[PDB]
Amino acid sequence: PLFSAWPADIISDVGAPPLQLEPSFVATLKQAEWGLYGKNTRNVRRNQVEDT
Amino acid sequence: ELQPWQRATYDFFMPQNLREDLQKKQFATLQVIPNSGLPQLEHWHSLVPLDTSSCFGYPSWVYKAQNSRNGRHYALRRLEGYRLTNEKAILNVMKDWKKIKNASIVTIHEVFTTREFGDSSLIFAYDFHPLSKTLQEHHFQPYRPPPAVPENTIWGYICQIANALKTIHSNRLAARCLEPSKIILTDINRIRLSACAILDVVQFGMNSRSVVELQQEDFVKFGKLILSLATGTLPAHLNNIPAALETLGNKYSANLKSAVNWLLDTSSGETKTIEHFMTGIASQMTTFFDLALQDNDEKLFHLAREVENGRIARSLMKLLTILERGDVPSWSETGDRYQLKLFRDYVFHRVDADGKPNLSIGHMLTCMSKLEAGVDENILLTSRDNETVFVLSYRELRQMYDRAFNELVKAS
Amino acid sequence: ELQPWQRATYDFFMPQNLREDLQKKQFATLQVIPNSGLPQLEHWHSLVPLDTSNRKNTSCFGYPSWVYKAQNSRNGRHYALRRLEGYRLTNEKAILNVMKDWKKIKNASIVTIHEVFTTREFGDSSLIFAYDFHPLSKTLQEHHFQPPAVPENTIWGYICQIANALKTIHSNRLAARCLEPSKIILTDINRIRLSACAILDVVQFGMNSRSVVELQQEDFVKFGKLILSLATGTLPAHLNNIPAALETLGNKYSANLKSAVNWLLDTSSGETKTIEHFMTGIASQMTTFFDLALQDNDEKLFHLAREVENGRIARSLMKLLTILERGDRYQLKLFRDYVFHRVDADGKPNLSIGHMLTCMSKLEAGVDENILLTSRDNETVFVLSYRELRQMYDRAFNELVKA
Ligand SMILES: Nc1ncnc2c1ncn2[C@@H]1O[C@H](COP(=O)(O)OP(=O)(O)OP(=O)(O)O)[C@@H](O)[C@H]1O
Ligand SMILES: Nc1ncnc2c1ncn2[C@@H]1O[C@H](COP(=O)(O)OP(=O)(O)OP(=O)(O)O)[C@@H](O)[C@H]1O
Ligand SMILES: [Mg+2]
Ligand SMILES: [Mg+2]
Repeated sequence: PLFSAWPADIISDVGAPPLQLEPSFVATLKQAEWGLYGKNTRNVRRNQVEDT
Repeated sequence: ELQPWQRATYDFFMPQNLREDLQKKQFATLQVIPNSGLPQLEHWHSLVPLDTSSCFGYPSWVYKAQNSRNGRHYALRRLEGYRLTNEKAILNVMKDWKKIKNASIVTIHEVFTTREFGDSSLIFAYDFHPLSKTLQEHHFQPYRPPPAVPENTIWGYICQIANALKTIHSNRLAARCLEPSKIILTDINRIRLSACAILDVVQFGMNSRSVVELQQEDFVKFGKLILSLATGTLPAHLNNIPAALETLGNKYSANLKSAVNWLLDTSSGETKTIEHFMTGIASQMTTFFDLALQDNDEKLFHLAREVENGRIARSLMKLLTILERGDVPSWSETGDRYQLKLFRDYVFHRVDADGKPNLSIGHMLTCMSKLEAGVDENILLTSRDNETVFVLSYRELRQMYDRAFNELVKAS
Repeated sequence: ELQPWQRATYDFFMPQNLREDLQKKQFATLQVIPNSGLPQLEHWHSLVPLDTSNRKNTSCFGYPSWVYKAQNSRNGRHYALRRLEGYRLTNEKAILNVMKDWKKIKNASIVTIHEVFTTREFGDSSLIFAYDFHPLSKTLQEHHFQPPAVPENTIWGYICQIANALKTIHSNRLAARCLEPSKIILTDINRIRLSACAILDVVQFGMNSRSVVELQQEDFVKFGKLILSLATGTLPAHLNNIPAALETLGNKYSANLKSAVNWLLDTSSGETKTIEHFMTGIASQMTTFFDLALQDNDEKLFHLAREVENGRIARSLMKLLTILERGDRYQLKLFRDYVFHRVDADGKPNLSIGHMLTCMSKLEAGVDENILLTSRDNETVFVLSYRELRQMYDRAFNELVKA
């Protein structure tokens, strides 16, 4: 078994549009010159799969 | 059973068949024998025999060999027991055929005599085409009888040979060998004349026929080759040309019968020219021009994806080099790098709603591609604590990623 | 003078710099615009304009037209969307009948047309044609008429490809209606594709009463004018004096080219012109360009063979990243440090790519060769074979898979 071997039967999604966030939520974030940061309010597991 | 938006793991990668064909050919090229009795010629080494088991006047062998100047692999055809009597036989022919560069002719690089095999031998150095098989091996090898060559395949053959004859005849030469055994399939439907220079050398100064006469005979041989393929009969077995022509007339279009007949017909008062023959097959030629370009596009598609796999690979290496170093102190966990760690978690440490880990290769490739490109798309990176979140564009991330790496380069 | 086409160098379809070209086209495909005003359509998103200059021009279609790179949401692929602005489709039969004809068409010299649909999502009535996307394409107009003599060979190459398009189009009882320089795109070196095929068929669906054969005769004249424009450097609209342009061509180029162009322009012969007859007259050129296409095939295959292992290398690095630092494991961490966190005697970081490749290759293979993994503080050390290491990583991965 080569190390490069990955399981064949794993499915990915490719069509989805980019993440759109609720404008209310973006207000929560505190702008910095490189981006936005703030407190996570949403009920999503860390790095969870998002269905756009 | 798969939705158009969903991909299996390997769909992101090169299809298995193509991968395997390339790997097999890579293997055939690299094959060596560490201690054969076979000699090294001054510029050629690692000779490897290719003969599984006619056209020339001598017993012949074919070896894969590696040139010592450039490290490339070539095919060396050896004629056994050939004695140098006139150097012009070797030199003039080599000078002429070294000019020839054509997709449908196996290129000749060199012609030379050698004593290194323990006899006098004549060697022709050719492009090497791994895992090639001759048309004879492919169409006439029994068991069961071999299947009917489709007409489309035959027009493909005719066009590729016409291409060869156009270049050969324009340089005031003749393709002298047009046997199935001396034409090779280097790929699906891709044929190449493989024995071109040889007849010129062996018959040098003994032949009394003109260039134009040899050129006329090329057309007859061309016809007999097609006739052999159409009816499944070896050229040696072609005793009755008209009977073969009628068989062809029953199995194939009138257009094909007409093409073959023009090639065989020596009775007209007309000098046959490759120009006139091409004029008669313009439609077929246009079709094959199209298919060649389409195949180019297909190869380019896969090439573009594998070059991008390479870029991704180099990027993943840069990532591993940057993240989680033993280290200023904590450099890896602070500043720019901290977001990069969070990015890595976003790309490679995904989880389902159920908390189950997600191993979708599609997400990983796309993210690394977008990072490399510096896309103007925003993503949400969450702290390990899960209290804090960051919103960044891939463009911003690339700036950070490049800076982190350049710092390491500076440290040198 | 068969010499101009007989002369053409073997690299005629080969890019000057394949590495840079691929990289540029890769970047162009992923480009998006942070704050375009552009809408998302039901099956389309990430629209990106390709029109260099935002000017309303309606020359071939009679309406302002825009081109967007967009990404289809049904399949994850990128397409080129031609939008006719302010166009209201009045007959739905137009799309169905025209598409029935053109969906069959697959040709190396024609940009494939996939779909035609109306939309109000741009804030007006708009008609959208979805095409294959060809990154960093430029029109013959942009390329040859944007302020030197086009070489005869380039011209014969164009002629052979356009003849290729016309063979397929006419055989399917259709007509290329748009043969303007602005509607032929260079998708690669000396490689042209008709980019507007379905559109006139739809826009004029009820109105045009000319026969199929009639529209085809006009293809030849338009074809002739394209060649004449390129030969003499004057745009087709300015081509007021055809005989005067022909003599110019006759002075700068071979008699064969003048002859071919003349046949294309001649409506006086009383003969119905056929693409079959035209191909017959340029058979020699076609054979040359067939050879050149095949040589490029060999060039591409060469590079493909050299790049074939990249996927394998990439997936290996990915598993490493997938397994480590999620939150035996210690040896694994040390291996990564051994491969990627090398340091010089001076303590300075070593970035030798060779070390990384050799190590990942040996890991991949599970070689028996033993290595020494030490914490930087020398207190703890391990002596392991790559075979043992691969066993460890794979066990970790299989744990992850179980889910
Ligand atoms: N330029 C080349 N590159 C790679 N392989 C080649 C090349 N030329 C010939 N070969 C291979 O060498 C093998 C032997 O070819 P050769 O023509 O000598 O044998 P043959 O045709 O079987 O002999 P006979 O004519 O007696 O039947 C073939 O399988 C062929 O594919
Ligand atoms: N299938 C395609 N894939 C990628 N780019 C394309 C495609 N078709 C056209 N383009 C590009 O879109 C740009 C705009 O083309 P288009 O023909 O709409 O405008 P134009 O020719 O510059 O002006 P006009 O609309 O007046 O003719 C061109 O640079 C062209 O290369
Ligand atoms: Mg042999
Ligand atoms: Mg436009």
